[PDB]
Amino acid sequence: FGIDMNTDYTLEEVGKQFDVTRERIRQIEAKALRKLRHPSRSEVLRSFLDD
Amino acid sequence: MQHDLFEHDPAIRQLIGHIDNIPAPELESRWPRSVVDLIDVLENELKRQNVSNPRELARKQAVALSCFLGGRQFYIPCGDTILTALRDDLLYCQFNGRNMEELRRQYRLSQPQIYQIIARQRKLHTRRH
Amino acid sequence: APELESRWPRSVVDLIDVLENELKRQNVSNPRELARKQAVALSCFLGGRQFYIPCGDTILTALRDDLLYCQFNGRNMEELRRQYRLSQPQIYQIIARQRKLHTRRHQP
Amino acid sequence: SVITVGYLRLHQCGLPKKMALELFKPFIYGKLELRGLATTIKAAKKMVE
Amino acid sequence: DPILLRPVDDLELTVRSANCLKAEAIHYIGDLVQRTEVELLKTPNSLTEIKDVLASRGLSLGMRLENWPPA
Repeated sequence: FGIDMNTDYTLEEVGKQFDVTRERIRQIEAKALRKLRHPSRSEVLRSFLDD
Repeated sequence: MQHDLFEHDPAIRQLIGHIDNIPAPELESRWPRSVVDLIDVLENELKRQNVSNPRELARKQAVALSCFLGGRQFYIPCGDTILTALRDDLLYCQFNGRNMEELRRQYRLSQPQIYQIIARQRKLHTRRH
Repeated sequence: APELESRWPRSVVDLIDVLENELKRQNVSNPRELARKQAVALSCFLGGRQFYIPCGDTILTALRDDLLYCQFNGRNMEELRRQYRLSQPQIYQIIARQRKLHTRRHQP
Repeated sequence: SVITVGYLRLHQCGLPKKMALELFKPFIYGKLELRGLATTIKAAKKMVE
Repeated sequence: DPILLRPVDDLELTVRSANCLKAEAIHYIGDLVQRTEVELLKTPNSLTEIKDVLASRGLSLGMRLENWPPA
């Protein structure tokens, strides 16, 4: 997502760095997206949906 | 009349009505982690609806969810489809077989689409019993 | 047609009713609306991902197990074995486990 | 605002309560965040609204 | 007495005695301390491990208690 960097890196761009695996990195992404959606760390983040 | 899923198998139904005598934290300890992620998520919407006993009620949905789709391979879509599905279901129910034109104004969907919707939920409303 | 349904949202529909029959059985106000919003949370929670749902009564064991310990009265070890079709080893195991469980309850 | 008379002490002025929340509004935002009453500053804006 | 109100679960007793006592549906300590030794021996499987724990907990069978149970 390009946090704290001049640009974001696409799936190909991040593949050449760690692993050329597409589905693997995509499912680690989905892992993070659920882990953020749990109502144990999402309580504060839920207050920003109004904006 | 108690006409629904737990009617077919009261044994599962009575188990659902037996969780009240067991408090939550010990019972969730024996449960797989995944349903623990479900229950609090089901809890999260519940207090937003200001319904009583969020912990007690949320357990009841989780067990029933595991009851049916236990043994079944289940897929989930996401995005605009869900409220499309939600709109489809309301259209099917509002559809009394006499207000199709009313739905044609309520949902404003092409005639072949309405039949597809009507037909599709009909299949969904036949396999349960 | 089955492959067409493979990505079909039909599963979503199948669920509102799964929620209905317990909510209607538990007798809460307004089944349909409660269950649809109830589903939307799952959709956002679980969108586009592999999920193992505990299958084939595994949860129902825990509830079958709790009632059985309640009806275990010390000399009916045969009675609840017929009525659950379970066996001596199963009965003994569940008994000892729930006994420790309650002992943790009565004891601090 | 218009000026009216005061019982007041020499070092005090009567400030309307309706004006006070508007003038100090960032101060209430910060203090209310510090008390942990609202998760985010926008929530605090909702509360002061 | 702070023990008559506590259930049978506070004995840490043997599994044989635990199974034997609950066959008659005993829930509090007071009804154990109420019955004497000359009727509880009819239950199969017990006579060698109640007196020691009772003495360790400062209790003994055969004594009389009124207003029991106090609910």
